[PDB]
Amino acid sequence: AAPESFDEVYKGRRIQGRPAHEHGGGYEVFVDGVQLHVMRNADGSWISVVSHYDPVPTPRAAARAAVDELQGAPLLPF
Amino acid sequence: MTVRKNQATLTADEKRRFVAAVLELKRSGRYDEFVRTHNEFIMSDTDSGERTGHRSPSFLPWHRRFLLDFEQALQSVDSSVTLPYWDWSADRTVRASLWAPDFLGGTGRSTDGRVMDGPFAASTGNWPINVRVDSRTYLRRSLGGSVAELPTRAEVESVLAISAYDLPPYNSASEGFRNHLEGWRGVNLHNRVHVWVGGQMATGVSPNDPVFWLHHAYVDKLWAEWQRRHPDSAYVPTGGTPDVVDLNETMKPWNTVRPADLLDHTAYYTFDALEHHHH
Ligand SMILES: [O-][O-]
Ligand SMILES: [Cu+2]
Ligand SMILES: [Cu+2]
Ligand SMILES: [Cu+2]
Ligand SMILES: [Cu+2]
Repeated sequence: AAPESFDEVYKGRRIQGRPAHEHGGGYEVFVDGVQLHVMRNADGSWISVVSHYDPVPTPRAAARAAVDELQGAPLLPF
Repeated sequence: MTVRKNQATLTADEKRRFVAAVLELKRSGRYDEFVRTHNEFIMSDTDSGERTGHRSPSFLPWHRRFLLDFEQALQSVDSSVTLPYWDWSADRTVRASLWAPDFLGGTGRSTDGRVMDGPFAASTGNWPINVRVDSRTYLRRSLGGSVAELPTRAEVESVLAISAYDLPPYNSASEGFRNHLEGWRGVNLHNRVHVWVGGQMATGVSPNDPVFWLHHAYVDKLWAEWQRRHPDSAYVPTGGTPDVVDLNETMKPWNTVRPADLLDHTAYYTFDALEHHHH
């Protein structure tokens, strides 16, 4: 079962998540309208391509970790 | 004679020649395709589907062949260069000579994580970050910023003592040596080092930082040390496993090499020192 969708402004960035060269994926995250690749691990944790080696519990946590990583910079699409 | 040496032991001439060869692969356009290939496998390898480069038993032979391709590209520029390795259990502080301005440069400044010194600092004009997801184009690091400490020798020894190479379900949930070295379970060796360097090393485009190669050259040495500790244990699985590269199956993207062809590193290089098997 897919996580719930979310939509908030975090650190001045719009982050959105929704159930849906890279894995044909089951959940989508966007940072200011640019899609961020995210992945779920077998234990139910999540990562994103900008914080790949550091699992976090949820897709919203991965989106927030990506906004923290970006330090205001635009994401480039994958 | 290809000998991979501990970074801490390189002479000034060897550091100079390694740096120059890496910068030339970058200038000529060849380097960035290594970054791209790695990010494509990072984004494609999944616990419940096809998995080859990561989170799977072929994590170790895949990176061994990826590093061989990179070392062969460096030797096409300067035949004397070999990949050094970073023993992050020994050389564990920001003051390690690895991070000096004559080798890889140091940590990034506090505001934006920008690396300010060494040959790969953006201000040199010689190290553009092209293949990227974070849109910034300068090398970034935050050594020790997102996790306090690198692994210790005792933690490494606890992983080297595990006798099974890997175990079903052959992914990030596995027990066994491979997943404890990779770090998705347990005290966490390889993943934690990526997190400790920070910057691009924490992302799927981690080969943007030249330290990637030295980290993986030491992960590769720990596989060799595991084999010397467990000469009776070998790669698994050994046939017919969906979505996982079995011992004698070929591996993407090369398709012309199998884990079986990569188990014995001495066909390709030796280390400065590698304990022999003992008790
Ligand atoms: O795993 O890089
Ligand atoms: Cu995907
Ligand atoms: Cu990798
Ligand atoms: Cu790695
Ligand atoms: Cu013995």
